[PDB]
Formats: sequence, structure tokens, C-alpha cells
Amino acid sequence: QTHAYHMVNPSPWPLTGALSALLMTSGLTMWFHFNSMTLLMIGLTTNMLTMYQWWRDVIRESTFQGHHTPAVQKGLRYGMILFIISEVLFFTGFFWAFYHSSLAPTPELGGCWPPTGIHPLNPLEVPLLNTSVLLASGVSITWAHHSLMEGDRKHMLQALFITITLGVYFTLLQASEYYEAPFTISDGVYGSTFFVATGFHGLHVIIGSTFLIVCFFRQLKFHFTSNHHFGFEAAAWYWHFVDVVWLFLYVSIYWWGS
Amino acid sequence: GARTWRFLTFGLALPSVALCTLNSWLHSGHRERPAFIPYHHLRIRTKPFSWGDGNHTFFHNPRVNPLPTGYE
Amino acid sequence: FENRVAEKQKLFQEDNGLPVHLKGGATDNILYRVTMTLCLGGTLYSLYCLGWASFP
Amino acid sequence: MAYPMQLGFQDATSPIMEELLHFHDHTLMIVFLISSLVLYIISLMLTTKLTHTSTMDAQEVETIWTILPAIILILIALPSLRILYMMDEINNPSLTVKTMGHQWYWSYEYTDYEDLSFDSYMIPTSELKPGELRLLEVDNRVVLPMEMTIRMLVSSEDVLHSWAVPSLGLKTDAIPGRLNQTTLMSSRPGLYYGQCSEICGSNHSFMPIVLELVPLKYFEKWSASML
Amino acid sequence: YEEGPGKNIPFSVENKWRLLAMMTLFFGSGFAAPFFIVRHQLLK
Amino acid sequence: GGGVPTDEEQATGLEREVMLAARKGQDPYNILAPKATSGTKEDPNLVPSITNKRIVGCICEEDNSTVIWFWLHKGEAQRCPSCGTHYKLVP
Amino acid sequence: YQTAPFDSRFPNQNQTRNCWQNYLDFHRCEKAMTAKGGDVSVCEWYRRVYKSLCPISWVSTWDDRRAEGTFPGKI
Amino acid sequence: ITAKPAKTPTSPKEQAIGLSVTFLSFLLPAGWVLYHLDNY
Amino acid sequence: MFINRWLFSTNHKDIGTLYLLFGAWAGMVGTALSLLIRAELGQPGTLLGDDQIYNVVVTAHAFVMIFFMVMPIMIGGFGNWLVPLMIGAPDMAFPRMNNMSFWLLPPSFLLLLASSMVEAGAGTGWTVYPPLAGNLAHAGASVDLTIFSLHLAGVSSILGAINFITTIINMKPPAMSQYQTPLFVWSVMITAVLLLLSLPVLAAGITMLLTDRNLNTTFFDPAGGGDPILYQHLFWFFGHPEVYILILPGFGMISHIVTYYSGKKEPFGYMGMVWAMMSIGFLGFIVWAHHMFTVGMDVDTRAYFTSATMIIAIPTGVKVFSWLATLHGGNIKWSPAMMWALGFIFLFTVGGLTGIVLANSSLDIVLHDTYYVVAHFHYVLSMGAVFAIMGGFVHWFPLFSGYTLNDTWAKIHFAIMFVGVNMTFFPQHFLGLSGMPRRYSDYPDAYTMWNTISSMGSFISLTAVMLMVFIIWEAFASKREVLTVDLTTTNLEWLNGCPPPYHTFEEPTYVNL
Ligand code: HEA
Ligand code: HEA
Ligand SMILES: CCCCC/C=C/C/C=C/C/C=C/C/C=C\CCCC(=O)O[C@H](COC(=O)CCCCCCCCCCCCCCCCC)COP(=O)(O)OCCN
Ligand SMILES: CCCCCC/C=C/CCCCCCCCCC(=O)O[C@H](COC(=O)CCCCCCCCCCCCCCC)COP(=O)(O)OC[C@@H](O)CO
Ligand SMILES: CCCCCC/C=C\CCCCCCCCCC(=O)O[C@H](COC(=O)CCCCCCCCCCCCCCC)COP(=O)(O)OC[C@@H](O)CO
Ligand SMILES: CCCCCCCCCCO[C@@H]1O[C@H](CO)[C@@H](O[C@H]2O[C@H](CO)[C@@H](O)[C@H](O)[C@H]2O)[C@H](O)[C@H]1O
Ligand SMILES: CCCCCCCCCCO[C@@H]1O[C@H](CO)[C@@H](O[C@H]2O[C@H](CO)[C@@H](O)[C@H](O)[C@H]2O)[C@H](O)[C@H]1O
Ligand SMILES: CCCCCCCCCCO[C@@H]1O[C@H](CO)[C@@H](O[C@H]2O[C@H](CO)[C@@H](O)[C@H](O)[C@H]2O)[C@H](O)[C@H]1O
Ligand SMILES: C[C@H](CCC(=O)O)[C@H]1CC[C@H]2[C@@H]3[C@H](O)C[C@@H]4C[C@H](O)CC[C@]4(C)[C@H]3C[C@H](O)[C@]12C
Ligand code: CUA
Ligand code: NA
Ligand SMILES: [Zn+2]
Repeated sequence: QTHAYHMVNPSPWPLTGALSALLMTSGLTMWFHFNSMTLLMIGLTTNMLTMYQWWRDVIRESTFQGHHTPAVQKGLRYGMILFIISEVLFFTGFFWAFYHSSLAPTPELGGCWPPTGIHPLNPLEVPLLNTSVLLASGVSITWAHHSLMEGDRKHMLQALFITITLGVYFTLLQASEYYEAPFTISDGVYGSTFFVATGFHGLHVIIGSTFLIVCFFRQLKFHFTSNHHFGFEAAAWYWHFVDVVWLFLYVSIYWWGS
Repeated sequence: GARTWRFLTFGLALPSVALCTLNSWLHSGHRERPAFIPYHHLRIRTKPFSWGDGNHTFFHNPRVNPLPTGYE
Repeated sequence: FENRVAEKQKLFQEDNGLPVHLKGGATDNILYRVTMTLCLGGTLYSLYCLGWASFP
Repeated sequence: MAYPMQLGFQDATSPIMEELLHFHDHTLMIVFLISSLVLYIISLMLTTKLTHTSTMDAQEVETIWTILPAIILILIALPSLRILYMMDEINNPSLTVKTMGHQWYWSYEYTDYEDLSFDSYMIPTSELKPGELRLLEVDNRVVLPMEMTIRMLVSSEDVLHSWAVPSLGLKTDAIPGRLNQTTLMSSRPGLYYGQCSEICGSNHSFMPIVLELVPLKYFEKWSASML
Repeated sequence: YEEGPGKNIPFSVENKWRLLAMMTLFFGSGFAAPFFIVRHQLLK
Repeated sequence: GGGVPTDEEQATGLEREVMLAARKGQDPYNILAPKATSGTKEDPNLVPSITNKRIVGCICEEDNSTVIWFWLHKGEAQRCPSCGTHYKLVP
Repeated sequence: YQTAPFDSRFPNQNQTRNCWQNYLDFHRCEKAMTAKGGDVSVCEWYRRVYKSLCPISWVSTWDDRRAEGTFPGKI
Repeated sequence: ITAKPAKTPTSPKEQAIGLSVTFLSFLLPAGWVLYHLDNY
Repeated sequence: MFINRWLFSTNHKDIGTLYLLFGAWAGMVGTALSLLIRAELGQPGTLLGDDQIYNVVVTAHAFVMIFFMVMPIMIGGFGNWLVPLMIGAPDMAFPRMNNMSFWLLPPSFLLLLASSMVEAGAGTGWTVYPPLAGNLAHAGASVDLTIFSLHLAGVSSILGAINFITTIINMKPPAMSQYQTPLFVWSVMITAVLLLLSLPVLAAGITMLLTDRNLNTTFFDPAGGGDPILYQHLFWFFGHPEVYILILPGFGMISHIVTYYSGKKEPFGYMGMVWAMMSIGFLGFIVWAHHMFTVGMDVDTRAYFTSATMIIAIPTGVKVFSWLATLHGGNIKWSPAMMWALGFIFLFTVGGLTGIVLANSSLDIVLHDTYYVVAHFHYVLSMGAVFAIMGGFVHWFPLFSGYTLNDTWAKIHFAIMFVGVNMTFFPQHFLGLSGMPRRYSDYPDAYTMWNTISSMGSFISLTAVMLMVFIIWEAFASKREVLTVDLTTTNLEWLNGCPPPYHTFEEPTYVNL
């Protein structure tokens, strides 16, 4: 080749990923209808196996084999931005469901929002703490980024560790909230919108935290250079996306919808 | 630079978290649970849940989450 | 920790004809066989489950 | 109702169906003309040995290709929107009737004065009286006064249905938890047929609507007899 | 990998009659499937 | 506070080759658009190749949307069949 | 009274809230008049309008819920 | 487009076989089901 | 070697070939389902004796044709084969992720064929509206297997969209601007943008339906304060962009085919064609509620959706007139591909025009949920997509395979198909105007004649499908290997021969400024 692009070795992971999707969906069906978790647990296992080996191979190709030329890195930049945009539109559908329900509350609700019998969480208690936590993690991840560009191993690791710790604190605070909440997913459209929207957000926080932990261990193993660290940038963009989705949830569901 | 973002982390961001943590831990006491009313728009059961006895939500809290028939 | 990237660059650039998903050595082969066996077995099990659910 | 080998709309029973007929004739003329011009221009492009294969300048012709269609759309939209606003225009109904969709039949409620309500089921083919219409007759017709503005309210007690009467220009979805309003005015007595117009499961094809339009005096006698 | 006409496909075109068998099974299985699903639902 | 490797210390494989070639002003991996000569028979556009032919796309005039594609062969300069611009292959 | 007249508060195809509002209005008035032993004939306009517009099954569901103590609107 | 002569020319008789086999592969299975709808 | 090549592919050409095979197979399934629909309607009374099965057949027909036939062939097949070749790129940006977009489709299809085999199927319509699609009116696994089928298909196309946008932005020759890329490449980039934005909204909506069916949510259930009409908004916010997704790549192939067989170096008004496709893609996001003119929305909303919908005719007309202006002055080669493309222009125009009729909410009251709508989309989508596919297939078959078709057979095939689809769908206009509802297993006696003719047309199109398989067999059986094609100077995908080597553009093109 006298181009800069990456011709990827033939790989089984697309097929194992596709089969993991079949096992997870057929597994959910077998859990909801046929009282069994077997297929679902095989599909969750094969999904984690697939993602581990696929992203391992991407590390091998880049850090160890040198395939990420500037042109390849630029492609991955576009790919992550476009992925985040698809994730924004996914959340938009849940925001649309929330505003649809809350702006025109039906007679079954008492014709009011929040519905009759719903006692919202106080948005100035743990929801406000969660907001300070994710905003603070946006500052610390930015400190990590700058440390890395400036060649500062120790301060990159400290900043990234602080960012992960905040992600975990949010997740434990939200788990605790969920358990103390006097309303459930089954408490009509108020519970439906609250738990499905904040639930998908919580999944994204765990995904994002997991990505940051991957970056933390790669940094510990000296994989990042001061100039080449796209996995760190991608995880930072993803992390900022998770913060911004939280801010929209906080204003919409917790504050305006209370 | 890194110096500025570290200054913001320790000088503003973590102090905010410390203060919201204090604010939260001062309002952390258990609220008195409201009288049970079997409202038809709440405690929805169109299909049994796929776990436990089919009638308990996933993060069911006996103290604050009544069943369709009331507090356990 | 010490910087051992050069030694991983040497391993993953060895002229041995292996594809990247197996180039780490025998452990790659075990993890590949576990994955593929679970996927193929799980898929055959999903088909059985379909045959079962297709009748009352 | 439709008749065999029918090409167009059922004859208008209401002033707004009449308006839709005139509006369809206008729009169809434009559809015909544009359809025909494209076919004709295809045949014109394909029937000469003369050639011009060098770069052609597109700027001037694209003015024509955008302005002419924009004018044509305005000429469709003006009458379209006039009729839209007529079918919304405040009227004073003298009567309100509710219909509730069910799997698979309609119920009717006349609750202005008395609590009158009844179910309206398709007559099975095996039970049709000689000369009665397969899939269209019901046991209990919607008795209504002619030459009067009527408010129909449409809802459902189960899945989505849609309450339609093509000869009156009517189609309103029947949505549980929602009360949808339409206006009905028949210029004529007679029987006016329609069919459920939102897929509602296995018997979607078999829950028709039959209006029976009679003079007010007869509508009153029928209401009175129902006590 | 083999290159060239009849070599860039997951099926053989070495023998036109074996090919006809494979094409028949391939498109025929697809076309038959809805008739057999309808049969299946009726036999319930 | 250091301990982060640099591209110069740690880049490898094609990333490193691209990095070293850019330091010398060379473009072996075809990252940059080559700048046209006047394209006359005396001053033909010089098209590098690792082999004896390479596909040329000719944007005959600035802002043409139509690109003209042809194989350029080793040997006598060839001309764009749309604008007549000269191209010469330099293995 | 023939039927419920046009109500500029509810000018659109969705008449759900018109039915709901008149049902609430009638029962709020009936409570106000019964609570002094006053006279429920003052509430007659709201009664005629809700009976005209509201599905029988909605009226019947709401009545059951008022008696059960699960009606979610304020009366 | 220009092409080499057919490496393995398919005669009118070979075409009648391929066509017949192709049509039958569509018609026989569907025909069997539709013919037996009564039995189902 | 067989498993490495066809199961572990990282090759844009092999993956395109897998998508074409997958789509051709899916088209047989979708056609079988269409013939069962028309067999139930071909005489008055009942054929199947089970209207739930009819409803399942109609539902599966639509899902197979849209998700397994059109999008795989257009985007997965022609997209993967042609895009890299038309921009001189060595492969897709994400050649391994590309393989997973492909391998998600067989599992997606399996989930749909499982929906139909368990309980009584999903007899919902392809819209899957609650409450019919809910856990009371459709109890059991069928609707959940349909939701999951759509999730896998959704992920396949979202990842595929990221791949195409990235490849088309990042992997052109450095001198090539976006205004120097072929119209087919534009059509795929714009289709990929519509997919990236619309599929996530569908995924949100069908996830809400999943949770209403299984986790006691009430997004669509009035008892909990929910609204069935919310589902409709989410579904159609995706569903209108989806109909533009289905035709845009077809627009791109048509531009190439008309240009090629007119003997032109270029389509007429290149920048107008890019503008038109971008305009259609943008307007396609602000019109969705024309699928909801009978649900009881406000008059001013109806007025807005009528007006916005009609605007799309302007850019669309620019394309139609631009195709005609490409033919203008051409040395016309009456190849079978040209015939497909001329059929496309005409039939697409007819269906587009019945679209403009339906845009008028007032008339839509009477035409909504009738055979007029079915007529509209079988012209613009069913014939538009299919004619564009068959045109592209007969044009590029020799590039992909290395072998020529028999042109006379291909023309016979075109002729049979043109007669069949018109005999099938044209009479559906009459059925719609005269008031026959769609989604019906049987009809009042007055509708018998046009249903009879429509069903007889469906058999003509079946004869065409069977002949098409014969024609592909004859080309592989005879082995006439391509030597030369004309107009390679303006059709770069041909310049590496037929078929092109496994690896093309290892040495990229030279393009100067
Ligand atoms: C290829 C797929 C495709 C395409 C491109 C279109 C294109 C259009 N469609 Fe259609 N549509 C469908 C597929 C498609 N549609 C499907 C599948 C459904 C049903 C879904 C379901 O319910 O299952 C449907 C349904 C549908 C409805 C809902 C009807 C109802 O259910 O009651 C409406 C309403 O406005 C609509 C309108 C349009 C319009 C205005 C266009 C326009 O984009 C067409 C514009 C083109 C032209 C106008 C012709 C070319 C132009 C000229 C030659 C210029 C001059 C013309 C004029 C001045 C008018 N279509
Ligand atoms: C692309 C979309 C598409 C295609 C191609 C078709 C094709 C056909 N459809 Fe349609 N149809 C829909 C989309 C499509 N349909 C949708 C969305 C609905 C609505 C569902 C609902 O109500 O919920 C529907 C509904 C619908 C109905 C209404 C059902 C009802 O309301 O009760 C009818 C009635 O006749 C019908 C008939 C047909 C027929 C006879 C064919 C065909 O037989 C016409 C001829 C076409 C072919 C035979 C295809 C050939 C192509 C190949 C075989 C691919 C080859 C591949 C390669 C060369 C690579 N379909
Ligand atoms: C701590 C922070 C965040 C934690 C995240 C969640 C933990 C457990 C499950 C993980 C997955 C979550 C994703 C979102 C899905 C739906 C519901 C999740 C929200 C949640 O956890 O809500 C709980 C209910 O969970 C339930 O029903 C059970 C949930 C389990 C079953 C879910 C199955 C549904 C999966 C849907 C898959 C769709 C995938 C979309 C792919 C799209 C591709 C285009 C709330 O508990 P509760 O007792 O009602 O009220 C509290 C009372 N004190
Ligand atoms: C208990 C846990 C349960 C939950 C599990 C669910 C999943 C969790 C997974 C979290 C994601 C981990 C992703 C790790 C990716 C590691 C590979 C990586 O980061 O690869 C980098 C490239 O980035 C790239 O491909 C970028 C690749 C980006 C991957 C994007 C990941 C977001 C994934 C979202 C997953 C789906 C969510 C949808 C839910 C609806 C490699 O290049 P550099 O970094 O420049 O290195 C090279 C230098 O060393 C040279 O000097
Ligand atoms: C109900 C349950 C249904 C859900 C089933 C889930 C479906 C499938 C199972 C998913 C298995 C995932 C396995 C890992 C996939 C990793 C893809 C990846 O990371 O892809 C990268 C490209 O996409 C990029 O960057 C950016 C994009 C990274 C995307 C990561 C994958 C996420 C998949 C789920 C997201 C759906 C979207 C949610 C929005 C609605 C790399 O591309 P490659 O071609 O590989 O390499 C190129 C080389 O140059 C690298 O050195
Ligand atoms: C090398 C690979 C090895 C493959 C081994 C697969 C792992 C699981 C196999 C056992 O299958 C399980 O059997 C349990 C019954 O015997 C099920 O009980 C389930 O059903 C219960 C009903 O009592 C519910 O409480 C729960 O859903 C659950 O416990 C459980 O769901 C199911 O998974
Ligand atoms: C390496 C590749 C992977 C290979 C896959 C391994 C396949 C495992 C087969 C085990 O089958 C299980 O049998 C259980 C016991 O018979 C079922 O119990 C379930 O069904 C029971 C029926 O008695 C109920 O008690 C409960 O729902 C529950 O125990 C359960 O559904 C099912 O999974
Ligand atoms: C939607 C597309 C459908 C198009 C229809 C295709 C045209 C018909 C093709 C032939 O199909 C066959 O027809 C035979 C009858 O001609 C059937 O024999 C059946 O009837 C015979 C005689 O009547 C018996 O001898 C056999 O045992 C018996 O199976 C046979 O099953 C069936 O395969
Ligand atoms: C001593 C060691 C040196 C790492 C190295 O240079 O190889 C240092 C560098 C940065 C350190 C990390 C950062 O200080 C952040 C964390 C601080 C906590 O008190 C311990 C864990 C914690 C995650 C540290 C682990 C360990 O002490 C690290 C990894
Ligand atoms: Cu009721 Cu269709
Ligand atoms: Na029938
Ligand atoms: Zn030139």
C-alpha cells in the first residue's frame, strides 16, 4: 500500500458480536415469556467476550502495530462524533415521551403534573449532589486531558482516578435514590419516564466509567503519548455527553417536572 | 494548562461536591410515608414482572413502595 | 510500573503470519475457542428454544 | 356505498364531500397533466438521432423547474386549505352522538336527553336477508336526522379503531382515553355505509358502520319509542 | 484468496448443473418459507 | 512531572514511517494533493508510481464536478482525454 | 338545551378535556350545594354538558372511583 | 460492453432445462401448500 | 480459507456480495408474502380462513421488503461495492465493523421468522401501533421478537451509517472535494445521515413499547397517563425519513444509469442534484404527521403538515427534470438497465404525484387507510426501489461477477415486470377512491373486479421473478468474461476490471490541484 489507511486482518468478532445480539434478544424473550435466564446469560457473556477481544485487537493494531496514522485517527474522530449523535437522538425520544406526558396530563393522572399520588424527589437534595458530581468530573477529566498533553503521567493518573471516583459516586448515589424512591417504574407515566430515561442515563454512566477505567489501565501501561491518545479523547467526549444528558434530565424531569 | 484545570478541580469543583454532600447529609432523614390510596394510574400490573412473585418492582423498598393491595 | 510497550510492539510485529486476534499466543486461541463455542452452542440452543416455542 | 367497477369517489352525501369531489377533480387534472408531460418528454428525448453531449448550463432552466412547480403547489394548497378551514368552522350542532369502537363492533350513545345506547354488529353472510350487502349490514343502524349539523364523538374501549363514512367525507380515529370530534350533515335521507379504518386485529374487515338518515319528525318518533 | 470471474463468490460456478441445484435450493427455500409458515399457523 | 512517552520515542509501524517522511517533506503515503505544473509537453505533471501504471483523475478546470479517470502508463507522456493536460509516470 | 354548545376553551378535535372539565364542574358544584344543604339545580348546566359529551363508561368509571376514594381529580 | 465468447456456451436445450428447473423450484412447494389448504 | 473469507470478512466487495445475496433471498420471502396477500384478495370470501394469519402475512411482507430486501441491497450491497471504488479508496473506514452490520441481519431475520412461528404471530401492521401491539391484544412473544428484530436491524444500519459517512468524508483523494464525488456517493452519504438521526428515535419508541409489554410502563397506556398517539409520533418521526432512505440510493443509481446509457460524461445540473437530495433529506424530517391526519390533531397543525409535505415536490421535480435533461442530446443505448431507469422515472413520478394528493389533509380524511395509500407507495416505493435495484443490478452485474447477462432475456424480464406491477397496482387507485380499506382480508362485493385484476397482475410479476433467477443462472452457466466497457473516464468503479481484484487502490489515484 502507498495509502495511509488500515486494511484490518480478517476477524471473528463481528460474527461473535452479531450472535451475542441474537442470544441477548432471544434471551430477553426467553426471560419475559418462558421463565428462563439461560440464553440471556450466554448472550451477556459472549457480548462481553466480543467487546473485550475486539477493543483489545484495536489496541494491538494501534499502540503495538502502528496502524493509526493521522488519516486513520481522523476517521475514528468522525466515527465517535457520529456515534454520540446517534446516542443524542436515542435520548431525544425519551425526552419527547416525557414532555408529551407532562405537558398534557390526562384525566387518569388528575389532569395535573406531577400526577395525583406522586411525591417527587426534592431536586435540591441528592439530584443536586449528582449534578455537582458529574459537573466536577467534567473539570477533572479536562485536567487529565491537559496533564496528558503536557507529558505529566502522575497528574494525568490522579485527575483520571478522581474522574472515575466521581462516576462511581454518582452511580452509588443513583442506586441509593432508586431504592429510596417512593414511586416505581409501574407508577404510571411519571414512573415510566423517570426510570426509563434516568435508567438509560445510568447505563451510559456505567459504560462511560468503564471506558475511563480502560483508559486508566492503558495510561498505567504507558500506551498513550502526549500527542496520540484517541481512546482517551473518545472517552472524554463520551463522558461530556453523559454530563450534558444529566443536565437535561435534571432541568426537565427532576426540577421542571417536580 | 493542566495547572489551571487542577486549580478548578480542587478550588471550585470538589468544594462544590463537599457542600452538596453536606447539604444532602443534612436532609437525609426518613420522610413519614403517605396514606395508601389504591389509585388506578399507579402500581400498574398488566403483566407479572419476570422475577420474584411477579408483583414486586425490581428495587422494591417495603418501607416506601406499597403493592397494589397496600404496604407490606 | 515501567514502560514495556517496545516489547509488546516486537511481539505484535513478529513475522509469524498470525492474525492480530491470535498473535498474543496460546491464551488468544483459548479465549477465541471459548467465545465461538458459546456463540455457536448458544445459537443452536436458541434454535431448539424456537422449535419448542413454535408449538403449544 | 361503492358499486361494481367504480373508478372514483362515492357520490357526495354532505356539502364537504361535494367540496372534496371538486377539489379532487382539480388536483387529478394537474396529476394527469404532469404525468403526461413527463411521459411525453421521455418519448421526445428518446426519438432523435441529433446529439449534444458537451456540458450543458443548467442555471436558466432550473428557474423554470422551481418557479412553475411552486406556483402549481400554491394552486393546489389554496383550495385544499380553504376546505380544511371550512371543515373546522364553528357550527351549532343540534345533536351529539358518541361511538365507541370495540373488538369487533361499534356501540352508540345518545345521551343529550335520555341514556340511549346500543351495540352495532355486522350481519354474518349466512344471516343476510335477500338483497342485503355482504360485510356491510349491521343489526342496529345509527338513526340520525337529515339536513342537521350533528356532532359525532369517537373513542374506543380497547385498541385503535377508525370510524369512517366515505360518502359523508368522514374518518375519525377511535383512540382509548381520547374523545375525537367530527361534524356530520347529510343533505339526503337514506343508508350510508362505512368500515373500520384502523387495523384492530383479526376482525378489522368485519365491523361496519351504517347511518340511517330520516326526517327530524321520524328521528324524534324513533328516540321517543326507545324509552 | 482466489481472484477473477467465478472466484469472488461463496458459491461454485465450476459446473452449471450443480450451480442450478444450489440456486434452486437458495431462492426456492426463500420463496417456500412463507407458504410453510402459513401451513404451520393453520395446523395449530 | 514527566513519564509520558512521545510519538518520537514510541510511534511504530506505518504511523512512524508517515511521521519520519513528513519531517523530511516527503509524501510516500499520498496524504497531500500534488500541485499541478503547467501540464505542457515540456512541463508534464510528474506522477510517481511504485509500478508501471497508475490511475490519474484530472479535474480539468477548477470547480469542475466531473473528474476524468484514466490509466497513465510508463513511457511517453499521456494527455487527459478531456483537456489535453500532459502527465508523465516517474516510477 | 338541545346539546352542549361550542366552547371556545375546547375548540379542537380532542374533546377529552371538555368532558373532564364539565364532569369536575358538576361534581364540585354538587359538593358546594350539598355542603350547605343548598340546591343542586344550580349545577344543571354542567350536568347536561358532561352527560352529552362524556362516554357512559368514563362517567361510570369516575363515579366508581369517587365512591372508592381513588378519583384523582380535585372535587 | 464487450465480452469473450462463452467459455461454456448454454444451448437452447440447456436453457429450456434451467428455466423449467427454475420455474418448478418456485411452483411445486407453494403449489403443494396451496393445494392442501383444505387439509390444514 | 472459506470461513476466513466469507464469515470473517474485512473486504468491502465480499461484504457487498454477502448483502446482495442476503437481499435477493429476502426478496423471495417478501414476494412469497405479497402473493399470499393477493391470493386471499383474489376472490371474495376467505382463502386462509384465519384473518390473524392474513394480518401476520401483511406485517411480515412489509418488514421483509423494507429491512431485509431494499436497505441491504441498496446500502449494504451497492453501497459497499461501489462507494470505495467511486472515491478510489482502499476499503471502508471501519472494515471490521462493516462485517458486523452484515452479520446482524441473519439474526434480525431469524427473530422476525420466530415472531411468525410462535403463538399467532404479530398481526399488527408494520407500524406496530399500541394498543393492538400491546400485551393484552397481542399477548405472548410475537410482538417482542418483532421489536428485537427491529433493534438488530437498527443497530446494523446505525453502525453502517457511521461507516459510510466516515468513509465518504475522510477517504477521498486529498484533491477531491465533496463537489467532485459522484451522485451515487452523495445519495449514500445523505441516506446514512437520515439513518443516523431517525433509527435512534424508532429504537426509543419500540423500547417504550417493549417496556409497556413487559415492565409495566404506561408510555402508550391511558390508564397510566400514557397516549397511543405518542407511539405514532415516535414511529413516524423515523418512518418518513425511512421512506426517503429507501429511495435516495435509488436516485443515485438512476443518475449514474441515465448518464451512462445517454453516452454522457456527466449528469445534467450536478450541483442541483446534490441540492435536491440534501433538500429532500432535510424536509423529510419535518413532515411525519401526514401519517396522522385522522388521529384528531389541531387544524393549524394539519395546515402546516399539508404545506411542508408539498414543498418536497420542488427539489424532487429538479431531479426528474435533470434526468430528462441528461437524456436530452444523448446517443441513447437501449440497454436493459436504461429500460429499468426509464420505467423508474415514469412510475416514480406517478407515485410521487399521488403523494401530493395525499398531502392534502382534507382529501387524506377520505383516502387515509384505503387502497389509495397502498397504490401510492407501491408506485413510488415498491416500483421506484425495485426498478432502481434491477437497473443497478443489470448495469453492475458484469463489474461484480466478471460475466455478461443475455441482453434480450433481460429486456424480456423488464417487459414482463412492467406489465405485472401496473396490472397489480393501478386498479388499487379505484379501490381507494371508492372506499376499500387497507389491511382487509375480504371486501364488500362491489370491489371484486379490481381485486381480481390486481391479484392476476401479482402472478405476472411472479413469472418475472422466476425468469430473473433463470437469467442470473444463464450468465454464470455461460461464462462470457467482460473485456472492455465504454465511458471508463467518468465511471471509475470499472477501471480495475471485472471483477476488480480483492484489493483495489493499494496505490491510490493521482489527482492534482
Ligand atoms: C420510496 C418511498 C416513498 C417516497 C419517496 C414517498 C414520497 C412521498 N409521499 Fe409517500 N409513502 C410511502 C413511501 C414513499 N412516499 C409509504 C411506504 C407510505 C405508507 C406507510 C404506511 O402507512 O404503511 C407513504 C404514505 C404517504 C402519506 C400518508 C398517507 C396516509 O396514510 O393517509 C403521505 C401524505 O402526505 C405521503 C406523501 C408523499 C409525498 C408528498 C411524497 C413526495 O416526496 C413525492 C414528490 C414527487 C413528485 C411530486 C413527483 C416528481 C415531481 C415532479 C415531476 C415536479 C412537479 C410536481 C408537482 C408540481 C406536484 N406518502
Ligand atoms: C419495498 C417495499 C415493498 C415491495 C417491494 C412490495 C412488493 C409487493 N407488495 Fe407490498 N407492501 C409494502 C411494501 C412493499 N411491497 C408495505 C410497507 C406494506 C404495508 C404493510 C402494512 O399495511 O402494515 C405493503 C402492503 C401490501 C398490500 C396491502 C395489504 C393490505 O393492506 O391488506 C398489498 C396488496 O396487494 C401488497 C402487494 C405487493 C405485491 C403484489 C408486491 C410485489 O409482488 C410487486 C413486485 C415486486 C417484486 C416481485 C420484488 C422483486 C425484487 C427482488 C426479488 C429482489 C431481487 C434482488 C436482486 C436482483 C439483488 N403489499
Ligand atoms: C444505578 C444507576 C443505573 C442502573 C441501571 C439499571 C439496573 C438494572 C438493569 C439494567 C438496564 C437498564 C436500562 C434501561 C431499561 C429499563 C428499566 C431500567 C431502569 C431501572 O432500574 O428502574 C428500576 C426498574 O427496573 C426494572 O423494571 C428492571 C430492569 C431490568 C430489565 C430490563 C430489560 C429491558 C432491556 C431493554 C433493552 C433495549 C435495548 C435498546 C437497544 C437499542 C439499539 C438501537 C426501578 O426500580 P423500581 O423498583 O421500579 O422503583 C424504585 C422503587 N424504590
Ligand atoms: C460492568 C460493565 C457493564 C457494561 C458494559 C457495556 C460496555 C462497556 C464498554 C465501555 C467501552 C470501552 C471501550 C474501550 C475501547 C478501547 C480501544 C481504544 O480506545 O482504541 C483506541 C482507538 O479508539 C477507538 O477505537 C474508539 C472506540 C470507541 C468505543 C466506543 C465505546 C462506547 C460504547 C458504547 C457501548 C454501547 C452502548 C449503547 C446502549 C444503548 C486506540 O487508539 P489510541 O487510544 O489513540 O491508542 C494508540 C496510541 O497508543 C498510539 O500512540
Ligand atoms: C436489546 C439488545 C440489542 C442490542 C444488541 C447489541 C448489538 C450488537 C452487539 C454489539 C457488539 C459490540 C462489539 C464491539 C464493536 C466495536 C466497534 C468499534 O469500535 O468500531 C470502530 C469503528 O466505530 C467507531 O469508531 C465508533 C462507533 C463505536 C461503536 C461501538 C458499538 C456499539 C453497539 C450498540 C450501539 C447502538 C446504538 C445506540 C444508539 C441508538 C473500529 O472499527 P473497526 O472496523 O473494528 O477497526 C478499524 C481499525 O482501523 C481499528 O484499529
Ligand atoms: C458451558 C456452558 C454451560 C451452560 C449453562 C447455562 C447456565 C444456566 C443453566 C441453568 O438454567 C437455569 O435453570 C433454572 C431452573 O432450574 C432457571 O431458574 C429461573 O426460573 C426461576 C423459577 O423458579 C426464576 O426464579 C428465575 O428466572 C430463575 O431462577 C434459570 O432461569 C435458568 O437459567
Ligand atoms: C456451550 C453453549 C451453551 C449451551 C446451552 C446450554 C443449554 C442448557 C439446557 C438447560 O435447559 C434448561 O432447563 C431448565 C430445567 O429444565 C429450564 O428451567 C426452567 O423451566 C422450568 C420448567 O420446569 C421451570 O422450573 C423454570 O422456569 C425453570 O427451572 C430452563 O428454562 C432451561 O434453560
Ligand atoms: C403463489 C404461487 C403458486 C402458483 C401455483 C403453481 C402452479 C402449480 C404447480 C404445481 O403444484 C402442484 O400441483 C399438483 C396438482 O396439479 C399437486 O398435486 C396434488 O394433486 C395431484 C393430482 O390432482 C395429486 O396426484 C398429488 O398427490 C397432489 O399432491 C402438487 O401437490 C403441487 O405441488
Ligand atoms: C506510585 C504510582 C506510580 C505509577 C507509575 O508511575 O508507574 C502512582 C502514580 C499515580 C498513582 C495513583 C494516583 O495518585 C491516584 C490514586 C491515589 C490513591 O490514594 C491511591 C490509588 C491511585 C489510583 C494511585 C495509585 C498509584 O499510587 C499511582 C498509579
Ligand atoms: Cu375495528 Cu378495524
Ligand atoms: Na379474502
Ligand atoms: Zn483534464
